[PDB]
This record gives sequence, structure tokens and C-alpha cells, in this order.
Amino acid sequence: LQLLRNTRIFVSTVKTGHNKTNTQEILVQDDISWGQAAEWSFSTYILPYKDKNTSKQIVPDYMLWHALSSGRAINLEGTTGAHNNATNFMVNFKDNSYHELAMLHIYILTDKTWSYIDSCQINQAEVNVDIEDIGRVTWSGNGNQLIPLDEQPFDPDQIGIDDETYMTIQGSYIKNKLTILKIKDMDTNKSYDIPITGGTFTINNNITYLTPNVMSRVTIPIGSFTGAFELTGSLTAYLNDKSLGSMELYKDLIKTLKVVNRFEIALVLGGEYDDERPAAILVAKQAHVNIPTIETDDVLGTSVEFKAIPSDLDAGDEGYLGFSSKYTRTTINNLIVNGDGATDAVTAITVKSAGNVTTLNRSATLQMSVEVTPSSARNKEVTWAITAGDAATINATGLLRADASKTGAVTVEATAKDGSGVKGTKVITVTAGGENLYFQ
Amino acid sequence: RNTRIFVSTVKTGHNKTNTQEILVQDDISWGDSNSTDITVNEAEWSFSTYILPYKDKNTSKQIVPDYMLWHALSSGRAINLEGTTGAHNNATNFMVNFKDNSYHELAMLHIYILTDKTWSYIDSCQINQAEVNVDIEDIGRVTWSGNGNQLIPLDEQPFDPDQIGIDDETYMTIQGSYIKNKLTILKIKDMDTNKSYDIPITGGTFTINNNITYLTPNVMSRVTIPIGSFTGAFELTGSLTAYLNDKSLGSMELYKDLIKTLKVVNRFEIALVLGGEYDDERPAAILVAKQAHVNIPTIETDDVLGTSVEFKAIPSDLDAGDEGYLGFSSKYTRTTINNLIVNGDGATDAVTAITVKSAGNVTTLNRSATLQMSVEVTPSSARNKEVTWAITAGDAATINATGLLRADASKTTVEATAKDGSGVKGTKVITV
Ligand SMILES: [Cl-]
Ligand SMILES: [Cl-]
Ligand SMILES: [Cl-]
Ligand SMILES: [Cl-]
Ligand SMILES: [Cl-]
Repeated sequence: LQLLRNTRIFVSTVKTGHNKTNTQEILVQDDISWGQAAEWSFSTYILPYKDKNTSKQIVPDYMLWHALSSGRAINLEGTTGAHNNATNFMVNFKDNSYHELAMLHIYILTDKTWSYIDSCQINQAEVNVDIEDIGRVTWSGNGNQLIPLDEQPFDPDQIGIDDETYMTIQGSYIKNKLTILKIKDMDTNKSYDIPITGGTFTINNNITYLTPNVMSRVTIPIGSFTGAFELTGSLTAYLNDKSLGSMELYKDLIKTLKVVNRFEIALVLGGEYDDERPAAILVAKQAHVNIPTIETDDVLGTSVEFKAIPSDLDAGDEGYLGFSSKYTRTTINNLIVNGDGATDAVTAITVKSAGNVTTLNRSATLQMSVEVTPSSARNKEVTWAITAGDAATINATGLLRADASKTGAVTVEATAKDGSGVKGTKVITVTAGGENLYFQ
Repeated sequence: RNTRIFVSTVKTGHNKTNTQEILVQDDISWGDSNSTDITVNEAEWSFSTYILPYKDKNTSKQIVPDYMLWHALSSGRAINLEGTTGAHNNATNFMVNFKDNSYHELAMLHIYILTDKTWSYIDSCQINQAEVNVDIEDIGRVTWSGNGNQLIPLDEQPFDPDQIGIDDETYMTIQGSYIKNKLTILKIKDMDTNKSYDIPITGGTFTINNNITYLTPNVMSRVTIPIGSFTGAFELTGSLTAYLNDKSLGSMELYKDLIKTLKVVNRFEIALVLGGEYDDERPAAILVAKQAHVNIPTIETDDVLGTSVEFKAIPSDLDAGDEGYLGFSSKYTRTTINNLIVNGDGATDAVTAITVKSAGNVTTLNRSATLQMSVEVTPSSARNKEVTWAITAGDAATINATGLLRADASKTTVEATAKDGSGVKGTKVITV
């Protein structure tokens, strides 16, 4: 028996001196449970919008995203935890190696009565990717204790969401009923866009609470400790020739999965388009992906299980998130490549030769160069290789040297150094040359 | 929490006939899920259960452990499982129809709540709505929503919950009664053409809504108003997601023919079969709507994500209460599902084949001579074996209401169609 009451939830980093910097209202759904270590749970939606004061992309529950991801104090202008800019609101786990993550106090106003949960830790965020309910997040955690309050700890109307912001938030839902699991083998650069109809992904901190009231002579400086950071997903896809685009894509994906288990993935809630639209993205640069029944095409769709893995034990790079009300294919690609929608990734490389010559005599040298698109790209540097032929070699600085005796076509390849995997090529043919050579 | 919910038609004299335990899935809210509106302006409950059909030990009849909710949703009369309306059953299936729902107030229930050794009850409840889940991974979940007059705490137990409630033997039977086959089929049929299609459903819901309006209480009437609420328009609708392509239906012919029929046909006889249909006895829950409006707008456009299917069941006439009906069983087959669709009961045999006969087996009717035509209807157990008579691809023959056949003036095939509603036909070719 759950009595449904008019409830308002607020989270704070403080117990006194509450203001709009350290406290925020949380727009919880009808499913909200708490009791008594105290345990709590509630849901919200990923609702990205333009903050009026800063003009930056934000979510109305950013303090929860921060507390899930970091042990430091909030700094939206930084590069870790919850952080943002005019292109997107971001979250990363690079600053999560702490016994205790950033502490929150959950204030509950219900039927003119106040209470609060003192000293909370956000253990888990489960994100829904069901096409009919995209971006629902179920938050769960614990608190040291639930305490009734005799009066208002602060003015909820002042501290809470104002009418103007509430209306903006209500129009910020990810409404496009589509999710795409983008999967890329970084060794071959083979990519696939898998439509997702069902499932969830979970960010779990595996927190262990210490049994309180166990008398210690010297106070134990933590009330709990984080466990292994786990970023996983259990999805359902509609995988076949039609859904991927062609029978060759589908056959190539089956071939790839037989020999490749590690991929760079991106789960795009709301899909990706060339015009500015809302989306929430989860990126895992090195994920273990399992699609066992790929060759079985059935009405239940196909199971896709993933486990994001860090590069090193405590790198905190298992994955990261990006949310915006105005994402595009371009800024989603930026997020996937660089970790930020605002940081331009390389999109195209045109290889050029000195004088636009397509031939080169034996023993001569030819300087190659690149025209990298877009010019706003963060890192425009390239690596140089010969991918076809043997009549020339190339320097690390793109100086092509024709062999002194060999002849033939060579394919010069420039590859982006920024993680995009973008390549550009030029064919140069080494020619014999008119030099009057003689037998000595 | 360890909450136990019971529903009853009475406030005293509780027994196993008038009271039953309800196996609620996860809490009963009391604020919730589209309940009643309140007229003459100057409370809501909600919980979920599963459709769990099983054989009752005492009667050997098919039943569900929440039959009193199905009865209260569908009827204003007292419960009578041996009847033909509301919640009713037999050895083949548990059924629900809406033929006895033309009442201001439907059958009242009292919801008793035992939670942490503390009792309370919601006095005088109306079931406004039942929303049934057709998601392949959670088939047959029902979300019930309604209103009551007030929630009242109780100082002592109103009855012994262990005697009134579900016993260990029945509980175990119920726990093995889930519709486990992850498949749903929306069977649609154009009754004019007899063209039928089995559309696989992967998601959605159907809703049975009573549109109840509660009267604002504590309103001074000189003569007491004898109702506290009134039912509105009975609405049976669904919003589904179908897997509709060349391979899902069975062939590209079927898919192309379904697109054709939808462009010119809006009204169909539909059956939503939760759990699928097979030739061996298996559990299933079926919703039938004999006169439904069906809309699949993106049938062509959609290729492989999912196709929206919206339907609205419509009665045959005013106050008929025949918008649709339900049938549940732990042992349904395609044969007894077909009986439910045709006759409203899995136990009532529908016609499956008709062989057209003559006086003997004579085909030599040459000119202006009378010949009595007859039928051999299969199965012999069919309830209604009556047939209508017509002339299909006929040159100069005449047919009456009975089986009499004659061709006048030496001018130079006969078809029997079941009255039953099955649409089964049989023919015979005559010489002339
Ligand atoms: Cl800090
Ligand atoms: Cl972090
Ligand atoms: Cl936390
Ligand atoms: Cl040249
Ligand atoms: Cl030369």
C-alpha cells in the first residue's frame, strides 16, 4: 500500500545556507520510494535544455549526474563529472576514484510536511531505451538516515523550478521514438548503426554501506565505500538486411562478430539527424559486445549485451555521456570522437602533392600535404603510409621518395591522428625519367 | 511490502463465495492510471495482476484468480459464473462479456488491505478501467484503476485471511499458469470477403474503459441521490505495434493483399490472441471485437522497426453491449479459439466444413425440374448448422430461402454459407 501524495524533491550539497548554486529541485515521477541505512529510489527523464542565464545546455537533475560520477565538488566549467557548454551537457567518470562520491542530502516535501535523507550516495542510474519511453532514468541509492523536519529548511518556491523553466523543461523530452547502437571496429574502421527497440543501460557504483552504530574509538572517516564501476547494457535490436540497410551490411556484421568482441560503441537515444534535435548519448570507447543469436531472425528481436571496459584499472574511461536539445550527426560524431559535441572531429582529408603532379621520376622526392575538413577540427595532424605499391616510400612528414630502380603506382594514405579514423589517399606513379643513363 | 489484497461484494459475512484474495504484482496506490472525473464541481486506487487461467479443483472449470475484478469491470449484476453474461465459465474457458453493463453503477467491490499486520479497506469501489499489456516480454499484465468512497482503517481483522485467501495448493497452481509463449497475434478478418490475416504483435496495450463520473459527495439533496457515480460510454480500444513485412505474414502476396484491403476496408472482425494459437492445448487470453475500426496508416512506409495498429471496437447497435468479449484458458487450441471468436465460447462448436448434397447424389437436373439441396455440416457438434443458399457463377438457376433449386424456361454453381458466423462455404455444380 503506497499512499500517493503531492511530493517535491530537492537535492543539496549543504544542510544550511541553501541557495540555487548548492540546491535544486528534482522532477520525480509517481514512482518514488524512501524509508529506513536509509534506501531511496525515484525516476526522472533526461531533459536537456538551454539555461537562460548561461545559455549552456543543462539537465534539471545535473546534481544527480554529478554525484553518480564524481567525488569532487561540482564545477560545470570543468572537464570531469557533470560539465557543460553551449553545445552539450556532459558526464564522465574520470574523477570517481573515491571511497565516497559527492555527498547529497535529499529533501522531501510531502503534504506540507518536510523530512530529509542525510548523507546520500547515488549508487545506480538505470536508463531506459524502450522506444515508447526513451530516456527514463531510475536512480537508486542509500542514505545514512531519514530525519523528519519541524519546519521548512528553505523556501521551496524560491529554490525550486520556476514556471518559465518548468515549461521549457516540459518541452525538452526526447520525442523521436528511435534509438541507434552505433558499433565500430577501430582496427578496420567498419561501422554499423543497429536500431534498438528495447532495453536499458546501467551505471552501477557497487557501493557498500558500513553498519552504523558500531562504536569506533577513532571515527571511521567514511559511511560507505564504492565498489567496481560497472557500465553495462542489455538491449533488444531488430537486426537483419532491411534494418541495417542491406544484406551485405548484415552479412558483414555477422562475419565481424564471429572474430571481433571489442568495439567502440555509442548508444544514441532519439536517433541522429542533420537538423538540430534532442538526443542523449552514451559512448564506450572499448566495450565487450555480445550478439549470440545474430543469425537467428525472429519476432523477439535480437539480444545485444555490452560491458564497457576501462583502458586501465582506475582510468575512469569506461564511458561517458552527452545530452543536448540541439544535437546533430556532426556534434554527435564530435562527442563520440572527442568527448565533447563542441570539439570538432576530422570529417575528411584530401591528400595533395606539390604542384598537383601525379607522377614522380625515380630517386626524386615529392612533398605530400593535406586539406583537412573542417578547419575548426581540434587536431588536424596526420600519419603517412603507402597502402599500395612499392616504388616509393614516405616520411613521417609526408615527403615521398621514389625508389631509384623500381617503377609503378603507389597509393599514398594520410590518416587522421584525432581518433576519427578518417583517411584520404592519392595515387602517385613513379616513372622511369628521361635522365640519359649509361652503362659504366 | 508483504501486503495482501482482497476484494469483496460485502462489508460483513465474508466467505469464499463473496470474497477473494487478489495477487497484486507490486503495491496498490491510493492517490493514478486514468480514473473517474467528478461532476457538480464547487479517491483513486490502482494495482496490477496477471491473466492466470487454471483448472479450479472443486468445479474442474477454467477460472482466473481475479474473476471478481473481471466481473465488476463488466457487469452491474451479482456474480453468477454459471450464467451467460459478465464473468462466466465452463471446463473449456473462463469468459467475460459486456452484455450486462447498462447500469449507472457496476457491481460494487470493497477492497480490503492487510499490510504489516494492520487492516484497512476502501469502501464502495467501481472498476473504471483495465489496461492489458501485450508486450512480448510481459504478456497479460492487467493494470486496474478505479475509485472508491473512502479509505477506512480497521481495528480488527474483518475475516480470517488464511481461510478466505489463496491456499498453498492453489497458489502453486496459479504460479504455473502464466502465459509463457512470447507471442501475440492480431487476427483480422473482412467478413464481406472472408479474407483473414494473422498479424504478429510485439507491443502495446488494449484498454477496457467505463468512463465513470463520480458525483461530488457531501452535497445537500432534499431526496437522497441513490448513486454515487455513473458509467459513461463503454470504450474498448487498443494501440499496438505489429511486425508487418513480407516474411512476418508468411508471404509477399499476403502483405500486398493486406495493404490493398486496408486502403478500402476500415471495419473488421478482430481477435487479439495473447500467447498465440496452436493445435495442442496451451494457455492463451483472447480479446474479440466483431465490429472493430482498424487503422494501420504506415503499413507501406514502415519496413522493419514497427508498425502502429490502432483499433476501436464498436457495438452493433445502441445498448447491445457487444463491442467485444474475452476468453481465457490454460488449455486453448486453434479449434477452441475459433469457437470463442465465432460463438463467444470455446466450448460451443463452430462450423468448419459444409458439403452440399442433392436428392441422392444426382447432378442430372436438365430443365424446369425441382431439386432439394441439403448440407452435411462438420462437426456434428456445431451449435448452429443452418445455412443460407445462393447461386455463384450461375447461368439460369433460381434459389429460395430453403434448399429448393429449379431452372425455368430452358434458359441454360450452388453455394451454402453457414448462418453460424464462421463464414464457411460449400458448393456443388449442377448440369443446367
Ligand atoms: Cl573538491
Ligand atoms: Cl568524474
Ligand atoms: Cl553520490
Ligand atoms: Cl603529372
Ligand atoms: Cl623526364
